[PDB]
Amino acid sequence: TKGILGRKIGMTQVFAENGDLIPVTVIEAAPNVVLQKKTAENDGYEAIQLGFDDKREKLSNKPEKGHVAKAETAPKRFVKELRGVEMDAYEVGQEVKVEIFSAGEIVDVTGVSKGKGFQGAIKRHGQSRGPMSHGSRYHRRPGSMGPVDPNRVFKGKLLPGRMGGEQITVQNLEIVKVDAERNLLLIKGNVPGAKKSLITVKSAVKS
Amino acid sequence: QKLIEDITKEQLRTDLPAFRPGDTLRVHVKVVEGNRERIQIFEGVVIKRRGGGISETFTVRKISYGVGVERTFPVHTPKIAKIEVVRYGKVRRAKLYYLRELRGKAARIKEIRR
Amino acid sequence: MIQQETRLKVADNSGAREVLTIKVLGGSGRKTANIGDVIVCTVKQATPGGVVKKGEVVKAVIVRTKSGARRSDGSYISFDENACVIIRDDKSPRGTRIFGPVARELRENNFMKIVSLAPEVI
Amino acid sequence: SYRKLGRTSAQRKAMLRDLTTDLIINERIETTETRAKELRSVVEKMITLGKRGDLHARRQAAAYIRNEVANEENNQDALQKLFSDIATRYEERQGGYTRIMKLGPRRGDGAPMAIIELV
Amino acid sequence: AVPFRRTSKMKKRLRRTHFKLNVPGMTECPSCGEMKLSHRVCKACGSYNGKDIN
RNA sequence: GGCACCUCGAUGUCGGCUCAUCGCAUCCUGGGGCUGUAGUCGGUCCCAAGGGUUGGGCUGUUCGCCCAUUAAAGCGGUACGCGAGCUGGGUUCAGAACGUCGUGAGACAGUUCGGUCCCUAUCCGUCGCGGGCGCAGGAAAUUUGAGAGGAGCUGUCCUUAGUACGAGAGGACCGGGAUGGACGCACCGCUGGUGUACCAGUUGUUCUGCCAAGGGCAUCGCUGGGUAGCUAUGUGCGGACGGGAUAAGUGCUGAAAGCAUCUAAGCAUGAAGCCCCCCUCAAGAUGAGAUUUCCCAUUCCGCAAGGAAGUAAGAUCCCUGAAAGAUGAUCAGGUUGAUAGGUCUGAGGUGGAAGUGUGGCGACACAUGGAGCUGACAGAUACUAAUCGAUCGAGGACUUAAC
Repeated sequence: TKGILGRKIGMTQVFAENGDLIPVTVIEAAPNVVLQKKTAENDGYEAIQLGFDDKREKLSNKPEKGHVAKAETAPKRFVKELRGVEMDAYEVGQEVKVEIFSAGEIVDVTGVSKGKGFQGAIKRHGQSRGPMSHGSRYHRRPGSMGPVDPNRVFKGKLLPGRMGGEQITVQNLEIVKVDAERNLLLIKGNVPGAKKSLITVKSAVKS
Repeated sequence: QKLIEDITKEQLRTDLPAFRPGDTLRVHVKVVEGNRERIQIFEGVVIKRRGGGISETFTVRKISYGVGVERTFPVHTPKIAKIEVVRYGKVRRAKLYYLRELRGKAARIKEIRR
Repeated sequence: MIQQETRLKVADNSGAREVLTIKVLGGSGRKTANIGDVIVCTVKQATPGGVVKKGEVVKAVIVRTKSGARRSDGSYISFDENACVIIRDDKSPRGTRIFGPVARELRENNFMKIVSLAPEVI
Repeated sequence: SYRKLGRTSAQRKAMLRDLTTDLIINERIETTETRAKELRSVVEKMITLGKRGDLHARRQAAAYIRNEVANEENNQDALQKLFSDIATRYEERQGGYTRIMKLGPRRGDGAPMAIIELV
Repeated sequence: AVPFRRTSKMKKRLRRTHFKLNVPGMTECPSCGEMKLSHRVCKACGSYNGKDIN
């Protein structure tokens, strides 16, 4: 199980072989570096802390500078584990560049959802609108909490509130093409998140 | 979108003739009825000309047996073979949606030869 | 894209003139109907000469839609007028002939005999 | 995106066009800090129109800048000063024409203020 | 929406706990002062890093 | 229905619109025993709440009837669920009528027409977001997952098969293969929707001295398109593949009862149930975890206990802002600099601008020229504004054991 997480930039259409139109998401993906390798006999679990997008030392904290010093790598932003990698997989500090993923592989995708902002229940949960006519003042509002006998609102009862900004999996997306020279991924289907947001590219469950 | 432009370039179709939105071009399209591919000619007036690289599309339209047909063609699709602009036409706008309702001689008024 | 209570003008020599929809046969279920869907329907109006008569309840298969039909190729089709051909039990159309263009979407389904009667297929 | 200020959209055009004219005569103006941030985007574009010296460009200035008298005795139009004074002064510079220093909040309703002046 | 009962002084003061405004930040002027809050022109000398504009 | 123990110094009725959840005597799906079960399709009794539970016509109605469907269109509890959420249609005010009763005045679970449904959320509740302290030193991070939530439904066709079965008619079980419905989660690149500082056309009047060319107002004056963002009716994906013990059943060895017997000993098999696999919040899981990488082990008082003043790692006040956002918070940044605006080059949108020349009586047309105009979309460029500074912030408690 491998996952080269990277920011998307723009939606694209890509046709190949067959004349059918295939929607495609661009992903910056590579390069990535193994900052650390977790061990079950010490750290208690198997994982690899891959980073993404290196940055200037000015933005880096001193303790962060030491963490990458073991990796023999310049300081770098976001870091995520990907249980469960097939150890030993890679030597510590080895670079990765889209080499693992073939076009035929199925790939799960996870990442933060685009913020819809604070919103009503109809957007948040798909609840039907109330009547707009026949003298009815009622519309858009969530409606009754429920039974009088409990004398309390049930927990988990739907109410309007902020939505988005939460991590959300999208399973079984498929890659279309591979561009290692440009470090580009080309996964078929919609990929969740705001433009230029970080996006994991974990291997899909099989089979 | 300079990176996005780099991807689209590989699938770019420079062979297609340049044309104004208002003209009666004839797209050729192979159809896999199985197994042989029939070539169905389809003349008509283009209307929409949405941008966006490979995603660009145009809406050729034709009356047929007393009823019109709106068959959109993406600009860079492989399925197109050749395009022949039988007639050019002056257009005061870019989105000629109105002409479809203006059967029938009135539609020809916007189809003046150039 | 067709909702319940949507009149659909006749596309064949069944003798019917206009035919209102009743309910889609698809699932519990779908209200929307593209092309090739079978829908039970009422004949609101009909020509004096024909087997069909007003008020009859007979199924009909969609032939044309104002909505833009989708294809995997990305090509889209949207006719100026909605249309259906009357059919009972066996799917051979009651109409001797079918006026106007007919969608190719019927061809992928085993409805191909209907396609043969079409003057043109788009 | 563009700030609304709470004004009616028809008012918003006149609200911007009035400030663009008042800056021409006064050279400098103090307004609210938020309106000031919106102000720089509109005025600097008008200065760009005066660079080419094109007769068509001058008519574009009429669409925004109003027909108010500028300097006394000279009787220059507010549009004319941009094509005769401000343009020559910024032939070398390209953008950044309007610095906007912040200023302390107004006593009358707590609204922050900011100086607006060409540079 | 009529409340069933008057609030206790405890709950009232507890509601008053967050109501207080925070103090604005301030910095001594490079020129004279004093003082001047960050990123706004002083009402005194009017100096601004360090140019004098009124 | 009975009784009159809650409430006649107020418990607002019925049916809906809203959202639900709960219980099974289970409508469907999945597991089966017996059939007057050939197959197909059913009948009946046992497992099972996991999920799914219809669009209309009539009536204020529940109910019921009817039409078209569906795998099925199950009942009931929750103040015959919910009016400090809504609907007033039905009863249940004042008006008016019909029929009937009453001398009359009026009355009638008889009917008809019209008829003000008030209220700024204190607390407990629930949906979200912060400010504090704790987690025996301060931090930057990455996460283990006690616990919790969500997801949990199925139709057809193509095969084995026209085979098993049946005189025929009909027509599978099982194992595989594709395509939908309902619903859920995400994104706009297509299809479009919207788009009030975008573009064009155009009406009346007025303002720029008059022309040309524009501005103001008239719903953005109106009309035709549309960047970004926001969006589904659009697209992509989802419930997959499997284990652990079981329920009703099916059993294998064998006794109490030398035979026999699913069980009393011992070993199996067996379901959309339960537990996990799948996805999400999560160490305030005061049980406060774990691992990685940093700061050092100060300066002053008080013999001790303990308390102050600076600082290191780091963070904040303030400021440029948005992939964020009611406000906080979050993220991208703060001059060895692209954070926003502007300036240039593009993309996209609207599309032949102004000026000039030419043809025409004019109105206009053509040429100069894919021109002109461009709000949020990109690529660079310090041209401007993110100044100058300040503040918070650790000296590692006491024991025992291994060293």
